[PDB]
Amino acid sequence: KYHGLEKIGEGTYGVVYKAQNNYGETFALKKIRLSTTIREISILKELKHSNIVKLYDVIHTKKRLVLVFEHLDQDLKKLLDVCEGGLESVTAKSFLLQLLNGIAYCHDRRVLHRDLKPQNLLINREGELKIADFGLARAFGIPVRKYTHEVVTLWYRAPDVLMGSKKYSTTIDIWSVGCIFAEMVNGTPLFPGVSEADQLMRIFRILGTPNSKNWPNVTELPKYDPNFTVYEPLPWESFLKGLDESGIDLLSKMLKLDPNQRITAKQALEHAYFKE
Ligand SMILES: O=C1Nc2ccc(S(=O)(=O)O)cc2/C1=C1/Nc2ccccc2C1=O
Repeated sequence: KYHGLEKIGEGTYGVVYKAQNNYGETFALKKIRLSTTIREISILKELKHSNIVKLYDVIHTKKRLVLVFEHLDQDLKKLLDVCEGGLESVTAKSFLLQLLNGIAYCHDRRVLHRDLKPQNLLINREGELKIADFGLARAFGIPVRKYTHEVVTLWYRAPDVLMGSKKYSTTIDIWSVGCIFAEMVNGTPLFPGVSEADQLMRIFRILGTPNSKNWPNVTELPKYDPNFTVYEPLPWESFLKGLDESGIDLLSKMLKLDPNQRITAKQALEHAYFKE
């Protein structure tokens, strides 16, 4: 039994509330908006990691369903909102390293998250970051929910996906980490599109329009357009303020447009930018 519920968040498939149990301990309660829930729970049961939110139980009334989770005070979106255009370097490095550890573990366990964004990245007062919201995730090829345009935001979607690739891949999440990385350093989203078409153009405007030299077989993508406006790639220093050479190198390897060229979570953790 839980009480003193207070709305702290809202996604598409449920409302999240802060609540107390009968001993005064705080948890997060996700009321579902009524098999998709069973698939999400199976993922949460499988994944046990410092940087992934823990599920504690599931209460099934006939007219009510609630997932009980550990509670974190904040998410990254709120930290960025209050923040003066971007976090401090040491903090940004710390969140990225934790995000990378969490996602590397996910990928090792055959889980694609597919909806990483500041809102789904939870942070406590100790500066620990935990990945949440596996409602669009995919575990060894079986989706929690069918991946589509309409629900999910566009801002953190990879160019290949936007152009109609149904080629699943861990690559989808690496693209999102890169966008989130950029947003932590600048304080603002790198690619805030309001449609699929505008999202792609925003990506090309900064990183350059793909061609067959830098993205082999790009012409085969369902929504590749021969007549895309051609944009040259921008120098990384011109749209990222105050990121050192190593941080730019790592970032350039996450936001490769061609998914085959993107760095892996595992390789990223080994990059000179962190200790190693
Ligand atoms: O403490 C938490 N535990 C969980 C667990 C699961 C989710 S989920 O995204 O709904 O899956 C969200 C949360 C959660 C959240 N804590 C907060 C605090 C401020 C703003 C938003 C959220 C939030 O979504």
